[PDB]
Amino acid sequence: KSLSAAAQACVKKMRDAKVNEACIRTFIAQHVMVSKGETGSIPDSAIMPVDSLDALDSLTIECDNAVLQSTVVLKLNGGLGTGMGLCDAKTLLEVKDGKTFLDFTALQVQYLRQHCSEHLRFMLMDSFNTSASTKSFLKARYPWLYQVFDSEVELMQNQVPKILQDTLEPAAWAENPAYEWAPPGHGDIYTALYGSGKLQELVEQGYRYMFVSNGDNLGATIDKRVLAYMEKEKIDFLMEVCRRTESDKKGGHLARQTVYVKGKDGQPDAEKRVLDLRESAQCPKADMESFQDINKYSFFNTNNLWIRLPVLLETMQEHGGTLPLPVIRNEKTVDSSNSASPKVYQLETAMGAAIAMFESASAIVVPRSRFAPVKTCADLLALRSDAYVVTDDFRLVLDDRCHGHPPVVDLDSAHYKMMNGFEKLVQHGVPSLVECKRVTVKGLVQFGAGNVLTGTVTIENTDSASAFVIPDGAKLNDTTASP
Ligand SMILES: O=c1ccn([C@@H]2O[C@H](COP(=O)(O)OP(=O)(O)O[C@H]3O[C@H](CO)[C@@H](O)[C@H](O)[C@H]3O)[C@@H](O)[C@H]2O)c(=O)[nH]1
Repeated sequence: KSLSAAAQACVKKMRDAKVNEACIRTFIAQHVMVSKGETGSIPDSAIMPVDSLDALDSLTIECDNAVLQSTVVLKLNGGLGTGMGLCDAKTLLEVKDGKTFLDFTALQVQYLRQHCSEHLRFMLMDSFNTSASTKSFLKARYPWLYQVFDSEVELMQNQVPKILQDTLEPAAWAENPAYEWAPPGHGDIYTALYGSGKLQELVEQGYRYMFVSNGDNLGATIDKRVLAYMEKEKIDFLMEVCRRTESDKKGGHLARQTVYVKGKDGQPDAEKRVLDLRESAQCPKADMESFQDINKYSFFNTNNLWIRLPVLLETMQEHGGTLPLPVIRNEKTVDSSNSASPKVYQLETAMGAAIAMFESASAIVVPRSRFAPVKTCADLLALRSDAYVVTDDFRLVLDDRCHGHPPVVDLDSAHYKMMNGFEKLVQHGVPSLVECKRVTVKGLVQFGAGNVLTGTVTIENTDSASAFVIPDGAKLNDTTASP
């Protein structure tokens, strides 16, 4: 079929590698779009703010046991935390008390089975980058998961060809041909579910809902109220959003994309509010100050998502066996560390974007207990610290003393972006942050043993040659400390 010579080269390459067809049909529609100049840009001009949503904390109704039992849980596990200097799955980092993201995830599942739903179904979406390590970490530590890993747990995401910028042909990189390929973002979950046959298998088995969340978000868990809300309101797709803080910078905001709908009368013309997501990579830099404005776009996507599985299966079947999420065209070199390697486009989607694919879509505001993201080492420090606690059901959430506000941790990006620098900052121990509204570390620093930070603290070293090492036991309150 289609159509340009570049596109055909992509189809051939993909088929030769036995990539499944649903992934092929999806990639190619994106390629067609990109070849017409689509970048995935969503300018401010194209959207508006959303201002009223229901709040989860206002809801009280719980779903029945059959509804809960129809619910599958899936965790995202396919990216690497490269910004924090990681070359393997982020879920493998230790978060609290000598346990990793993966450990807590498994414990949350174990707890649900014991207490809540005996046969609860759990899935991990792995990529080629993360699959072997996840599988090995599991074999050792959660054998009940490892049995059934290949068979039931893992959803393997697609690989799609990186395409050359100049031609839109598939990239050649003879030094490492695997670098000619990448997982096409978390938006790929739908394609992978469908293409694998797993989606149909789940519907056949009688599962009706899927709850999906980021691997780095240990807050996120099944909530019976959400399920009940969905049933009562007949929602096919639901996005959990948090009221946006200062700290929410790596992510997406909820938006409204403007339409008036025809009720078998042309007279009027009330218009449905069609919700959408704008990712950071979708915002033209010119409009970036707007994107950053936490008043204007005050609802931030958690990536806690609810999907009514039959509706999804059907939507896809009828859209040619695909879900037509807006492509995001990233620019990279084929090898990330070689700046001179061929320039590419990497085509990706975001799973949140599916809010636009359903007539019955919405969003609900949720508390921070459901959202403890780790995108940065500063996030990691807070989570590691006493600000965060482990619940009976193995979630990590803020200590009650915090009152739902995470401590604002601002760490000098020069020194604490990479995992190594961060480990250095805390070589002598993680400070108490539970009482700290904001901590700012500027320049090169180390915490001492047993430090306690309260109120608003700035630790500043402008010397930059020697580490300001905080003395053991120091209590810092509403102060600037300096050498
Ligand atoms: O190809 C991919 C890319 C990512 N991931 C995983 O998806 C999760 C989220 O990815 P990450 O890079 O951490 O977050 P973003 O894609 O920037 O942002 C997501 O998470 C934010 C909340 O933390 C939301 O605001 C954004 O809208 C949502 O897209 C993590 O578990 C990743 O490992 C995959 O499985 N496959």
